[PDB]
Amino acid sequence: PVLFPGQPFGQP
Amino acid sequence: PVLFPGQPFGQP
Amino acid sequence: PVLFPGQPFGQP
Amino acid sequence: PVLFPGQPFGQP
Amino acid sequence: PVLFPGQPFGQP
Amino acid sequence: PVLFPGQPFGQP
Amino acid sequence: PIVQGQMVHQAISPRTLNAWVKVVEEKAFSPEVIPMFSALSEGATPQDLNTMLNTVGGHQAAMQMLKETINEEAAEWDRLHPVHAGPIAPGQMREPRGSDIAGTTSTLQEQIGWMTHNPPIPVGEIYKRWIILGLNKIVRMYSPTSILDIRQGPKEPFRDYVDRFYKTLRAEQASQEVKNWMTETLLVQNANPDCKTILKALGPGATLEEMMTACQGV
Amino acid sequence: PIVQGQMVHQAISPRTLNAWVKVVEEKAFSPEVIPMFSALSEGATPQDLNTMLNTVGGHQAAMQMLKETINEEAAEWDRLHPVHAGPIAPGQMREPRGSDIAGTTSTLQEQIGWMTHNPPIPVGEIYKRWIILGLNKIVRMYSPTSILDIRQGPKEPFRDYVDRFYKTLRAEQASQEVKNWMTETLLVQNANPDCKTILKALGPGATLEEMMTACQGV
Amino acid sequence: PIVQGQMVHQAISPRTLNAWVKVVEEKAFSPEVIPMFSALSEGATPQDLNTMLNTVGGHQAAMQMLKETINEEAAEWDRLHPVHAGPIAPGQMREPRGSDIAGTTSTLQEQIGWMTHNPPIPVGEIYKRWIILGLNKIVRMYSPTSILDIRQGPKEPFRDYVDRFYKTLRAEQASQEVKNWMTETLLVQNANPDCKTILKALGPGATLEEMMTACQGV
Amino acid sequence: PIVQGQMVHQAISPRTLNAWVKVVEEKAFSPEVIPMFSALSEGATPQDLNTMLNTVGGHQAAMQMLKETINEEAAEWDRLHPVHAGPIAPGQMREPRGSDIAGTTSTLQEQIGWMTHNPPIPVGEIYKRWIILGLNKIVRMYSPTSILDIRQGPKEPFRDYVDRFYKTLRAEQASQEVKNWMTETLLVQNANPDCKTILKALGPGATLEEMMTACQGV
Amino acid sequence: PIVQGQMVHQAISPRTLNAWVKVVEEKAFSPEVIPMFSALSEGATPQDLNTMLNTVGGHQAAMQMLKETINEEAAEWDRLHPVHAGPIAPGQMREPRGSDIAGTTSTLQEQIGWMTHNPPIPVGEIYKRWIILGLNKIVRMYSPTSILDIRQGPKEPFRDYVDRFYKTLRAEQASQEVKNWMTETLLVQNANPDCKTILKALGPGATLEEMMTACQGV
Amino acid sequence: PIVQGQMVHQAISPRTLNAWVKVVEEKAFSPEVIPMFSALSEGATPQDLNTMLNTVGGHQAAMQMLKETINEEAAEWDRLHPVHAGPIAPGQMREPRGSDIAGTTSTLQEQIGWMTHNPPIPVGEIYKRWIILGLNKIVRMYSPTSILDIRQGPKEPFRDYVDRFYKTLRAEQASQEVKNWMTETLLVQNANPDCKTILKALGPGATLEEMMTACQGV
Ligand SMILES: [Cl-]
Ligand SMILES: [Cl-]
Ligand SMILES: [Cl-]
Ligand SMILES: [Cl-]
Ligand SMILES: [Cl-]
Ligand SMILES: [Cl-]
Ligand SMILES: [Cl-]
Ligand SMILES: [Cl-]
Ligand SMILES: [Cl-]
Ligand SMILES: [Cl-]
Ligand SMILES: [Cl-]
Ligand SMILES: [Cl-]
Ligand SMILES: [Cl-]
Ligand SMILES: [Cl-]
Ligand SMILES: [Cl-]
Ligand SMILES: [Cl-]
Ligand SMILES: [Cl-]
Ligand SMILES: [Cl-]
Ligand SMILES: [Cl-]
Ligand SMILES: [Cl-]
Ligand SMILES: [Cl-]
Ligand SMILES: [Cl-]
Ligand SMILES: [Cl-]
Ligand SMILES: [Cl-]
Repeated sequence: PVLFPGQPFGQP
Repeated sequence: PVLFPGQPFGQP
Repeated sequence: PVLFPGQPFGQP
Repeated sequence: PVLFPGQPFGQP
Repeated sequence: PVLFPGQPFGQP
Repeated sequence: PVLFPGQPFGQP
Repeated sequence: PIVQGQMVHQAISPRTLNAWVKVVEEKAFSPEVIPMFSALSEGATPQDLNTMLNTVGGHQAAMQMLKETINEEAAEWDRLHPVHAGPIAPGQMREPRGSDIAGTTSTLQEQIGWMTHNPPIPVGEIYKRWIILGLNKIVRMYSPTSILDIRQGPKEPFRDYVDRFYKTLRAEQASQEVKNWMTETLLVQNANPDCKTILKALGPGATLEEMMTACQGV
Repeated sequence: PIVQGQMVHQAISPRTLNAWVKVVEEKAFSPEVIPMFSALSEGATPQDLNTMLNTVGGHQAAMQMLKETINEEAAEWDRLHPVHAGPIAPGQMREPRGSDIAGTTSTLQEQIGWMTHNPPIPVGEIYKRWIILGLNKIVRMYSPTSILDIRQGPKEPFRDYVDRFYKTLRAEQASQEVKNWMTETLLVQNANPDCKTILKALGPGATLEEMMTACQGV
Repeated sequence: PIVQGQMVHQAISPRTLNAWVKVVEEKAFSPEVIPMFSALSEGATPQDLNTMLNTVGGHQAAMQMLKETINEEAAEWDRLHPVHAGPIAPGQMREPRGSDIAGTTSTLQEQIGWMTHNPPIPVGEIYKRWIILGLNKIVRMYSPTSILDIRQGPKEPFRDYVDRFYKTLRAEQASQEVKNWMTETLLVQNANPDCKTILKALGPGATLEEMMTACQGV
Repeated sequence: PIVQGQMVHQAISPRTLNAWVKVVEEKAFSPEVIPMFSALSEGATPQDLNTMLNTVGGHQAAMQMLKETINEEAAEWDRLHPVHAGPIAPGQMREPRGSDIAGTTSTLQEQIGWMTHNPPIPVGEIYKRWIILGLNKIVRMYSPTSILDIRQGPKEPFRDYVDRFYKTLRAEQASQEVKNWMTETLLVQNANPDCKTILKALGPGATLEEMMTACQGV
Repeated sequence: PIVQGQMVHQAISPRTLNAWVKVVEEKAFSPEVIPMFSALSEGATPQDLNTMLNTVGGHQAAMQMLKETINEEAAEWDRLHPVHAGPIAPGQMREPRGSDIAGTTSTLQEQIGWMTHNPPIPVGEIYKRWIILGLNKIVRMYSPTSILDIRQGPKEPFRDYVDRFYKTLRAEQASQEVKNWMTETLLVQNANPDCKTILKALGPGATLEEMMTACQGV
Repeated sequence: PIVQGQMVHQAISPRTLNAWVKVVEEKAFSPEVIPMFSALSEGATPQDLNTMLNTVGGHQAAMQMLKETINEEAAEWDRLHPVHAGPIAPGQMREPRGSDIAGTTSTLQEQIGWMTHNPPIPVGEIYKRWIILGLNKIVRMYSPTSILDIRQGPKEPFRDYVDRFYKTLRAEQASQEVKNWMTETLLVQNANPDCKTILKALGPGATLEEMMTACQGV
């Protein structure tokens, strides 16, 4: 996965 | 004439 | 036809 | 005189 | 003095 | 310390 | 749009979009919306025009009519510009089809390629022509009144009556000559008696300024 | 417009259009609208001026009068600039007709060609002259008052009376000398007695500052 | 974004951000939000798109759905673009992974490096494709109505009914052909009797303009 | 205006005009209007200054007074710069008359020619000097109060009284030395007794900060 | 900030400042304030970031906490980057200390010197990292709720409940894996029975779209 | 201001002026006005700073105090920079006096000459230093409260009390060490008993975050 819940867009 | 009633400005 | 109902403008 | 009553500013 | 009362800022 | 209470940010 | 000595490409600004959206929301399909549109899309590419048309919220019937008009124009263009057989040479670029002019089958770089060519293939102004034609049909169709029904009230100032008259005339579905006839006939024909007698006394060779000065007192 | 060392062309901005539209809606045909217009169209091309004139909603009688004035100006220009016979050489460019100056029979690139020439053929400033003349006639025609009717009230401060006076004078239909006479005659002629006696005591060689300082107490 | 002859990089402006935020707050997830977004992010980098998506206050369920859609797209991209073994040569640059396209594992200078390459690796437009797909799914999911339920009222003008119809159709989850069928069937099928008889009398080969002109009187 | 290494000419922006108009409408002829004007017309040409002065709606008495002041300044300039006999050489340019400095008998290109010369003939800053002088006379004439009448109330905080004092002093018609005397005399002379005794106890060599700190408790 | 092929320095614009101030006043310390900040300070120098932080009116406790966080980060940086003995060569430039990164002991030209170097010493993005960390701690500390307390109401639509859930989760103080666990556990764990049974029936391998579509009717 | 590789001069924009004026009218002499000012005058010349100071309507007492402070600074500068005898060589430029730094005896081109020199004579940042010092004295003088009087209410949340504390501390007239002592002493000294006992239990080596987390429940 590249995006995760509760995490900002474009964050490592 | 160059301009005419009911016709837009700068129209051929 | 180039444009279609319910479809955006400029869509393939 | 250069400016005159009732006349715009910078008018000949 | 360089500035004076009632006189604008930066005035000779 | 680099920042101090009551002092602006980026002040020497 | 693309502005000038070499041409440079820039996207549509936030306040051009906001301006267009607010113009549509406030004034809907009034005649003066057509210049504003053309004013907000000078030098624009098909992608910019499709951007302005897609940002319209509501009024989906009118947008559909505009779609159909663009379909007619593009089909006619393809009829007038027949296809040709072969691969495009490295130096050259294909000629735009009706689908490329509307930005459907063409990328932004291809549209920039057509508009930057020497001689220029102005796809944006052609697409703009089709769009403005459709907008003309929408404005003329959504006009509530007719030029034949504009009559001066008994106590209405001549200025107001002329304002109504040319307001309705601007949205009329008529050629230039037909509008000349409407002006030279119905205006004095549908004026109130007190002023109508004066305008008849002036003669058909009078200017609008002399007519409004003549009926100012009454 | 086109701004400067080579000239560069740019379309009219969204907030120039919005500014012009809001000025027309708020102030209609007040004198100060004429500078604002000229301020919003500096260096503009005929296409930009026609854009500003077409974006006017309502006031269609005044727009028609402006059309007729532009017709007179263009006809006179064609009279003064006769046609010539022959095809245009590759290096040269034709001289603009009255229809080209109004942007009717000329493209944007041709107008840029006339304005960028050395010597420049300033079609935009000429068309601007015709338009501003028509706007002068519209402003002077839609003035409700006359310079002869401005009289100072018995308990009106001199400042207010002078404000009304020159307010009406700015919209008057009179040459420079006629306005000089109106100022040197009607102003002191139509003042209230208490102040009129003082202004008569000053003499016709007094400045407006000395007149308003003189009648400040009364 | 990055605008054009060499490309130049600039951050997203304050009023592009403000525009996007106010569009989300006012219109939430209406169809026309998708063009506006694409209008506010033309030529943008993954960092700019993530900036626009992160500035959304509330609507966190929809943002999560968008995250999942982007996950699907990036995973598919990695499937289609397999990894390769070795260190990158000094002159060359690696190919972007699914995490680099979303701006997670890539810096701004690397994204500029991919977009400025010849041939360009348009990571911003790819990421924009994934985002716009997710926005399509969010808009279609948050549509309250169905195309099957739009029926003309007995005393509703035909214009309003068509407006509702295409308003609902624009948000429908259907391919192009399915929307063609919905238009050619349900529109006349769900019209009120007085107008439905006229539209049936026109025939299936009629334009929308002729249909709305036909039912204007009723 | 014209901004900088070569100089480049640009017309006055829409929001500079709007700013100036709104400043005139809101604050009329307050002292701080003079800097704002000078702030909105930095590097401006005579055409830009005349544009700003012509866009003033109302206040026609003050505008007339400004006209007369500019007449005095231009006449004096012509007295100090006598005419010379002969045609202008191809390389050179004539020296500006008083009518050219006001933009009446000079085109925009001639003003740009004078301001771009080396050495520069700053016609815009000269005309700006005349205009600002006239604005000084208008502000000083429309001041309702006098510096002699400002007296501290019995229960008025010292801060407010000083605010009124220098507010009136800024609009006074007095040279620098006269304002120095007014400050060193009337301020402590017209203070209320409780604070006046303290200020007398400080001595004439005290700063305003020490005076306001001294009378803060009372 | 400094934007791009050579880099060029420009101060922070008036509307970037106004935007930041109004964002702080309206939304205080909501999560979406952090992107906006980062959006308003892209390419910015330490002086620009300190400008944005100093323009905050009120909220002085949070600003103090941010100061302390920046102190920790700068101290750690100095630990990791030891001082070196000697004068700086004419061609070279010293390495930035923790006080130079915060803009305290460094001028604007030195920061531009570090950011323009090849390889760049990105002091602005480092300082931005410290600031954004402090803002994370402030946002997480000023969160009123906990992720454990979010429970779906009996008659609350599933969309609203998910909105609350991820709204609280975005401000939580938890690593990526902990948030994955919270999502995969508490969301279905704290749903209302009618929908909770359906979500349990779907299985832990379901998307959020399928969950919200499943509980749309209930 | 003058922005960057050669420096280019531009006047202060209309919205920088409007921003500054509205900041003064709304917030008067709050601490955060000082950064905003410095933010609105980055790279500015003495003429721009005097423009911003002259556009202040009202608050003439504070403006007078600022004048006196600038007088002190300029006098000290002249003491530290003695005059020298002789005419300026053609290649060189004189060193700025205290009157030249304030823009009184220097033109705009001379200030640009000092700021563009290599090495630069930063007259604008020096004048900015004097102005900002005067603004510090005005802000500290117009502070209504004292740091000694800030005490936590019995039912006041700790967050609010700390906000008041540092709000008053930011405007205090104290050096860095004195503010360190005020923070490490009065904050815990003037807290309410319930929280004061906890803060005493933490110890003087605790962060503000741990103190506010500790007293969050109470
Ligand atoms: Cl974020
Ligand atoms: Cl039109
Ligand atoms: Cl769309
Ligand atoms: Cl005028
Ligand atoms: Cl001033
Ligand atoms: Cl500060
Ligand atoms: Cl009717
Ligand atoms: Cl009338
Ligand atoms: Cl009507
Ligand atoms: Cl009257
Ligand atoms: Cl009076
Ligand atoms: Cl009147
Ligand atoms: Cl329904
Ligand atoms: Cl209908
Ligand atoms: Cl509906
Ligand atoms: Cl009084
Ligand atoms: Cl006081
Ligand atoms: Cl007073
Ligand atoms: Cl809860
Ligand atoms: Cl739901
Ligand atoms: Cl909640
Ligand atoms: Cl207190
Ligand atoms: Cl608390
Ligand atoms: Cl307090």
